[PDB]
Amino acid sequence: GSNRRLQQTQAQVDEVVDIMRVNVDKVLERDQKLSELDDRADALQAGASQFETSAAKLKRKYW
Amino acid sequence: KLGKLQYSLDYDFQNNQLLVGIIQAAELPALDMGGTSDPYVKVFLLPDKKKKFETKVHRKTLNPVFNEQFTFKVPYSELGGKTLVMAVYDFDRFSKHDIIGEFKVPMNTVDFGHVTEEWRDLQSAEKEEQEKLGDICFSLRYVPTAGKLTVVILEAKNLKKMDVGGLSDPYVKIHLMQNGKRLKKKKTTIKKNTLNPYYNESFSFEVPFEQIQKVQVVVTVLDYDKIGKNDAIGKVFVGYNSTGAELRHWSDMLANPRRPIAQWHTLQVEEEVDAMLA
Amino acid sequence: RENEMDENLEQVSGIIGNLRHMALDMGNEIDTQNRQIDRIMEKADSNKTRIDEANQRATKMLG
Amino acid sequence: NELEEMQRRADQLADESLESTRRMLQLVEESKDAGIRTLVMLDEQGEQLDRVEEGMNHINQDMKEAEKNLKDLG
Amino acid sequence: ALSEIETRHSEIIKLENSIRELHDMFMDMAMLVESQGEMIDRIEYNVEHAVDYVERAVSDTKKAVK
Ligand SMILES: [Ca+2]
Ligand SMILES: [Ca+2]
Ligand SMILES: [Ca+2]
Ligand SMILES: [Ca+2]
Ligand SMILES: [Ca+2]
Ligand SMILES: [Ca+2]
Repeated sequence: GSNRRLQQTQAQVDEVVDIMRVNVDKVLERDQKLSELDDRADALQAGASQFETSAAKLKRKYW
Repeated sequence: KLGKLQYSLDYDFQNNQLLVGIIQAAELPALDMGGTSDPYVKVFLLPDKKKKFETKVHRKTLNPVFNEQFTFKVPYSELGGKTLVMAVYDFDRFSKHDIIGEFKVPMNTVDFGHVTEEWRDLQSAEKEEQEKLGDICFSLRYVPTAGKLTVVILEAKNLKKMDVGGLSDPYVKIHLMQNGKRLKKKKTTIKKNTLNPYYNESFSFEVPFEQIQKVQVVVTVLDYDKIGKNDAIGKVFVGYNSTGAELRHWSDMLANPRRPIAQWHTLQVEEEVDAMLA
Repeated sequence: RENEMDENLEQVSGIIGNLRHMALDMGNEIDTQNRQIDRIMEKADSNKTRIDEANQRATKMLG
Repeated sequence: NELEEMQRRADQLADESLESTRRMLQLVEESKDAGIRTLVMLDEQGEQLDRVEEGMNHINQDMKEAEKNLKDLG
Repeated sequence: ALSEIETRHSEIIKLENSIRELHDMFMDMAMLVESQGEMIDRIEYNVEHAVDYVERAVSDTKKAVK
């Protein structure tokens, strides 16, 4: 049909709209978790640097 | 250059038709036989695939006299998006009729209000570049440390029709070759009935960084036939002996390690691609 | 032209379907990587704890 | 009367629908490329995250060994 | 009928609007994925530096009990 093609295509379009919306929200959550992981990563390399310095001190002192 | 054509042009607003006039051509090249040519003019409208009209064949003349007129049943509103094409041919009895020269006039630039009549120097037409086969986009990712080559077949477009009365049943087969020997054969899923297939399928290979410049990756897009050996639509190859965008993408992959690079590639005929492999 | 119109509708429909497939694969990938970020962040917290405790002990061992 | 104008209105709306379909094709194509780039970037970031996780594991192993060393010194 | 062609045209334009929404959605998706990508790069940098520092500290602690 002529109108049927329009209705079908419309349906597919709206479906992809829904799915992609959900995916966008999922990417938002992903973004939150990535932010938190970024802060945790920076803090982690900081603490690792400090622990490296401390290990250097204790090595220079005890060896 | 190397020729002139006198043409007339007018639109009959009553019958809503296009009047094309073929009067005479002048200054024609001495093909085929020494002396004078045997010319005849094929005239048609673009993008119309309509039946091309042709004037009478004139025996032995570089200054032919046609004095013939043709009519094109065309709406006036639709005429603005069309272009008149006039092509001068040389008649050959035992050979292919070589085209002398053609030219095109945009109809949206023509004043159909007054009777148009003009001399126009013939132009050396462009030649179709073989046949459109299609393009295929995929990503290349290589990590020299582990020697893993990640080739993610993304998609394709404008694939040639194989199956009679149908579009295609495209699938992508990956050949990993070296020294003319087929080493690895990986293939993707089959997407039924489509000229714009989507895969997004990741593949991985073992490629040492010592032989990265001695390996060739041949990507072949084929069409699936229900019965019989599946005919090949097209293929491209990267790596050694690679050219243009292929060597470009390969070099991009090499310059970008631990990172995937997506790119499009124009498919080439199986014959020439297989030929380019030394 | 009506023909060009309907044909365009068809092409658009097909491309939309392609977009559906892409959307689905995308969604699954995003979910998997979300789980992955969760695991990575948990490991990050564990390693944060280990580094803090080991560094505390290390600095306490000074002398 | 407004018969002529009605017909021209019909052809106008027809052409409008046609160019509308054109815009549709352009838009879905741009969206398509956008989605492809999206997937590729997700592949990059994904493998990157894999490497990050492996790094985290190596860090955990090393830190456990250092923990054993500190427990030995204690 | 003008009603039929105009309602047809209406459904068409509605389809175009929906497709525009999908378009903006996809492009937005690409954008967010890019941003997340660079931030992930940053995370990876921090992680690698952490690997270095941890490795150094482990070598030092291992050598200190010797
Ligand atoms: Ca001749
Ligand atoms: Ca001849
Ligand atoms: Ca076939
Ligand atoms: Ca087939
Ligand atoms: Ca992954
Ligand atoms: Ca893993």
